[PDB]
Amino acid sequence: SEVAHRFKDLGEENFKALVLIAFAQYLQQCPFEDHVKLVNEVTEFAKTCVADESAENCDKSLHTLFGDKLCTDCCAKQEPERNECFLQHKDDNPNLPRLVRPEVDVMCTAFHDNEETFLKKYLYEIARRHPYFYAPELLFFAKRYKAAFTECCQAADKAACLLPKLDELRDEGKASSAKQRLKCASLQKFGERAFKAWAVARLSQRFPKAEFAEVSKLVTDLTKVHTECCHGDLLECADDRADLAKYICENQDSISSKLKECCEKPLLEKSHCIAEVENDEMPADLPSLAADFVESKDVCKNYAEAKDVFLGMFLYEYARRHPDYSVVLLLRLAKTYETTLEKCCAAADPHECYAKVFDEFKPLVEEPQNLIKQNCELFEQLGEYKFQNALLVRYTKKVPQVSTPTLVEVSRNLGKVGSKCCKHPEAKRMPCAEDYLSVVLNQLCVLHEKTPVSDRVTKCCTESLVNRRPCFSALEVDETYVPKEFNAETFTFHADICTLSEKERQIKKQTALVELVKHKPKATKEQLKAVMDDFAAFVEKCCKADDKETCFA
Ligand SMILES: N[C@@H](Cc1cc(I)c(Oc2cc(I)c(O)c(I)c2)c(I)c1)C(=O)O
Ligand SMILES: N[C@@H](Cc1cc(I)c(Oc2cc(I)c(O)c(I)c2)c(I)c1)C(=O)O
Ligand SMILES: N[C@@H](Cc1cc(I)c(Oc2cc(I)c(O)c(I)c2)c(I)c1)C(=O)O
Ligand SMILES: N[C@@H](Cc1cc(I)c(Oc2cc(I)c(O)c(I)c2)c(I)c1)C(=O)O
Repeated sequence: SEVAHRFKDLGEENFKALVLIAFAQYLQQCPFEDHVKLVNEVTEFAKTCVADESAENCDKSLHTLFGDKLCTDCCAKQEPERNECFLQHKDDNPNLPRLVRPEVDVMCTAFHDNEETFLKKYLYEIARRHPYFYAPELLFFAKRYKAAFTECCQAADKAACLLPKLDELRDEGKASSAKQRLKCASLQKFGERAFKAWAVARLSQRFPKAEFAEVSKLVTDLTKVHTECCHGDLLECADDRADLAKYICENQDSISSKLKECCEKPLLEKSHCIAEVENDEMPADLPSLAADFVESKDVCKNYAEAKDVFLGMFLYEYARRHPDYSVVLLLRLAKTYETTLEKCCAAADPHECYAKVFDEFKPLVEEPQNLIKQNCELFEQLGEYKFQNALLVRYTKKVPQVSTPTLVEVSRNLGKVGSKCCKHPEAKRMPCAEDYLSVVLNQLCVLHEKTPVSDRVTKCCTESLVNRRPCFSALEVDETYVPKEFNAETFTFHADICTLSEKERQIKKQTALVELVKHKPKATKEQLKAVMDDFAAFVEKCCKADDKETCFA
């Protein structure tokens, strides 16, 4: 039996949580109650299989079981086509209601009146809005979410204790989702081979002292864990994630010094911990890379006898000595290395042909460096809000066909690079910036994939996982774009508009700015400020009031 094996390892609590998440991700539109029913049914059925390893239907596969239940065009089919159906029907932007939170004491009352149905509610909502959310990590946020309500609903003030914590979680939860969406995207659209180079390059940075073989073993287990979680096999994903966490801590000494504090904590915590660990200290005198990848006379021989192992060696060796290069950059270097060998090892005298492969890197290393230097200087010179606005105008012209809400969302997140990275030293800026930029653009890419409207976004998105950022950066203002005429329905007055927060106000104003740019693409930074300021003054006066709606009329 498979259901039992899992129930035993994950324990009932997690098992119920994971199954609930699994369904909420497969059916983002079904009510909360209905899902619980399906869970409990599945949960009981497994307990029998825990007692009777030979009971009825315990020989099934998690997919068939979960499949059948969810079925009480996709269902009219069978395993595995039937599963690939639900996976293929996951929505990255469901038409689901805005997730607002009632009055503090309101939530607090229900957190007590029923603590379980409260958490399942959380997991339910989060899973359904982020159909790819890393299940194991969700269990982490769930416990931290719980901790909040148990400590904050029992204090002098609550909306000063709780809320602040509910803010940080939503944010951290939004980054975790985006971060995991890129991993799923990498596996699916580009294959695991692509994901393996990625994890190899990154773990080698985190763990410079680990010998290549250890990094391989970790990349392997890691690829398995993420494949499962991205494929909807949550129960096994969690189980495998825990085994991996256990392996890491045991061999901790041959991996990284930073794992010490991580390893001493409860399962959920140390897994999250291991995932966020700082790079270990890099070893001192490491032989020059050239010696074995350029000067050696067996380069071409090793490339043929074992390309996969050799290129891996290359990535591993280059990454471990470059914690200052973004993962995507190291992959571009890896790729150039491969291209230069593929051609060189056929020509007359290979050694001469690829003797200058490092020279071809310089160009690829500086392009990222400069861009990061410029927008950090710009950042300081404008502040986050002003900074996002400049990106907003820049990107709106590159891809004017993209819908307003998306452009605002994406631009804002691209704008956060500035505050999130620039406060770091050059040495740590590029990996922070470029790897973060890659996550945001994946958002653009996945949202855009639903209802495509720009072949320029499509090309940059599907052409190469590694060049996306440079691809978007290179884009010139789209001239084939025809000015979007004035609607006005966009600015229909609404009472809320006058009692908004700073966050809210900036968002409307950025929405207004995109519409402005989509309307007059040939505008100047100067005349855009003019139209904005006047319109900002207009809304400010009309909010002064009297018969407001008459004012905005
Ligand atoms: N900035 C990147 C770099 C990074 C990627 C991976 I791949 C990784 O290996 C794990 C191991 C476990 I265990 C997890 O639960 C997860 I998620 C990732 C680690 I460490 C760091 C990121 O954090 O995505
Ligand atoms: N006034 C500067 C010009 C400049 C404007 C922007 I807006 C900017 O920000 C981005 C961020 C990303 I991410 C991109 O892909 C691109 I293209 C531009 C940067 I850096 C520089 C000068 O003349 O030096
Ligand atoms: N139609 C929306 C409400 C809405 C009204 C206005 I008037 C508006 O336009 C601006 C322009 C600037 I410039 C501002 O600083 C601000 I605040 C609002 C926007 I965007 C939205 C609804 O019904 O939901
Ligand atoms: N008389 C014009 C109509 C017109 C109305 C507005 I109100 C306006 O100003 C803004 C300000 C912002 I801020 C926007 O995002 C947008 I779209 C338009 C402009 I320019 C033109 C005609 O019919 O030709």
